[PDB]
Amino acid sequence: ERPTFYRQELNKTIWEVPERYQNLSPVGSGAYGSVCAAFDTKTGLRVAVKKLSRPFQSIIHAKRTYRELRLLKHMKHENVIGLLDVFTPARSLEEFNDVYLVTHLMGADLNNIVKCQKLTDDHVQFLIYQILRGLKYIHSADIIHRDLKPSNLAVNEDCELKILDFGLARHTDVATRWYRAPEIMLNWMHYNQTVDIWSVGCIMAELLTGRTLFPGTDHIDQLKLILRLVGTPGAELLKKISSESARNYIQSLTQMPKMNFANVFIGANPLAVDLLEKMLVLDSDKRITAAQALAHAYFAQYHDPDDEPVADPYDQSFESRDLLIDEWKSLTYDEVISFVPPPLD
Ligand SMILES: Nc1ccccc1Nc1ccc(C(=O)c2ccccc2)cc1
Ligand SMILES: CCCCCCCCO[C@@H]1O[C@H](CO)[C@@H](O)[C@H](O)[C@H]1O
Ligand SMILES: CCCCCCCCO[C@@H]1O[C@H](CO)[C@@H](O)[C@H](O)[C@H]1O
Repeated sequence: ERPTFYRQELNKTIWEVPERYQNLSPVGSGAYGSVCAAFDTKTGLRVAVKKLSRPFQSIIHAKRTYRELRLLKHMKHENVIGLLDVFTPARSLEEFNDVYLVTHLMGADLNNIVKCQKLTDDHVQFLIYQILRGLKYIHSADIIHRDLKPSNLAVNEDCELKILDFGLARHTDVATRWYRAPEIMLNWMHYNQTVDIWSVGCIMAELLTGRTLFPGTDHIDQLKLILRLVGTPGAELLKKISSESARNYIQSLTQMPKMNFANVFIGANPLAVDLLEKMLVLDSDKRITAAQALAHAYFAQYHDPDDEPVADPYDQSFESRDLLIDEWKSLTYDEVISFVPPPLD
């Protein structure tokens, strides 16, 4: 049953993977692990293999490992990262120290294919459609991404797109704040799912114009540039702000009106402009949802209400728990062992 493993060293780190994975080649890394391209001899497809970095170093790393594995085991949608395989070279819990995750290799992300460049209107429709199709699914399981940015959006040669949990922050050969909802930067501590729609708006704008929509130098500059486009908060939004200091500061600003978006995005498909107007609203309760956005006329050539599925319910109850490092490790180990690969279809 247990496959036979082999060892090699890659960028000062040891990789121990089953023989089925061949021609490991680094493609990059992030805060939580390093990623290699490989050939999967079982399917004949190319895969991405992520080795998590120091998965059980602290209580927080351990819980973060468990969270990532539990999440990735639940995602089963064409526009969301899915797990082909999860393995460890350990034969038992006592020696369990390394965790590797496997997904379909995409080969690029939207940090790249922007090229700092204009994409055509039809390419924008298709890419933003797939993003929203993925988010409808994610949001239906009451998961909010919260950190959407071009690097989270993996794209293959067919322009097929998947949302990653974490992309490559470094590529073996773009500020995150640029894509953040204003409520995130104000530390609201309670979020709507439409925090992610804000980010989509930012990405859609950039693809249509070739320019970063709000290239702030910091969170304060970021908000300054946002208010410039969308205007200062209205009385209706103001009613909903409990924070006295946030309210007092906002009300003390030289008040500004919402710009005419048609003027800002001159030349763009008016349907795209209309959709941008419905994503980029300060008040998160008035932003369009992923489900509503799919049914916007902009996506008429793609929208299929019978092929935009929702997710099985997802149990996030472990988030409220405070466990020992060996308990998170053991729970993660149980998840490695219970893993059922998808069919080769
Ligand atoms: N997050 C995670 C979880 C489990 C396994 C892997 C990952 N992470 C990635 C998945 C796919 C890719 C790419 O296909 C890619 C993107 C940009 C450039 C080259 C290739 C990159 C990272
Ligand atoms: C599979 C697609 C859904 C992915 C949902 C989780 C995306 C990552 O979630 C991010 O994790 C970070 C580190 O833990 C946190 O600091 C961020 O607040 C959070 O947005
Ligand atoms: C310059 C600062 C203005 C930013 C105002 C952001 C308002 C975001 O919108 C708020 O989102 C909350 C969820 O986080 C909801 O609870 C509120 O009902 C909603 O109005």
